[PDB]
Amino acid sequence: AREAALSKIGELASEIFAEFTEGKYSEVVVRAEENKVRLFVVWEGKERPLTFLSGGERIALGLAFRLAMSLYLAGEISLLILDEPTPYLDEERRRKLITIMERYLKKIPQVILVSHDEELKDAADHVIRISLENGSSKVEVVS
Amino acid sequence: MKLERVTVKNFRSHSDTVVEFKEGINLIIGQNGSGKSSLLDAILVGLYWPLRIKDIKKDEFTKVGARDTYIDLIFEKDGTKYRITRRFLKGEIHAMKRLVGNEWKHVTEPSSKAISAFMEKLIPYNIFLNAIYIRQGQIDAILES
Repeated sequence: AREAALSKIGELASEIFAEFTEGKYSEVVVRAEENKVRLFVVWEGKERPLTFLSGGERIALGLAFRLAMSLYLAGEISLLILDEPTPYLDEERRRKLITIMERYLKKIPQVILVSHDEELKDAADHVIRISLENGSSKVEVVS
Repeated sequence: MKLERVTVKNFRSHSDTVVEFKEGINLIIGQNGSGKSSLLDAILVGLYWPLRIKDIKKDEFTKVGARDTYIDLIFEKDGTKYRITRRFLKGEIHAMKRLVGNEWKHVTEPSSKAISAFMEKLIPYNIFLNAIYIRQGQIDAILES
């Protein structure tokens, strides 16, 4: 039954990761290394270690697996909240996130993305800025 | 599930914060220290109290700055609009209501225990953390090899 679960989560993650990578990776393989979920990717018919992924591909894989888990556990994705999905000022991950925001996240009913990155504004539908002013958080609805 | 509005008063750097969420991608930008992080903790308290989130229960040593910590959250799930309001007296007050007609009506006894039991049935905490909310570092954790 365990293997049945693993194969299913892998199938769901494979479709999303393939979309996020424009078909570069055909599959995400999910295994349980002594009850500790491990991921591998398939490229040109071979399973490869995650060290072969670029920084943008790593964020795409992590996001694909999370989205796969939402479908697996809840059967759909109505709301997605992400807190600082990329490391501070990581450029490569920024670009991939923007592409994912434009092509996939915009189709989810509601997404709440919390980030330090000003460059993500154009890819969002609504922008709210929160800043510490005179010791208190201040909300500015930008759009 | 869809969030509509969160109001946070006297929780960490939030003196009087109101955030209205809409359809689509809602980007909340700010630099560490801004209060963007604690805004998410306040939503978690709103839905899932009691849970271990610091700075919610505080002691008072002076009347200066003395104010209740207040979190009000309006959200929707499967066509019904809900509102959970929590107040922490520096004693606690908790109410969860659903909009019926033009009136907010209690879905259960206004107590932490009753509301926590109802939420575990409406949208369990594990579904929220494992399917809806991707906390900081979770993408990294998933790629551990």
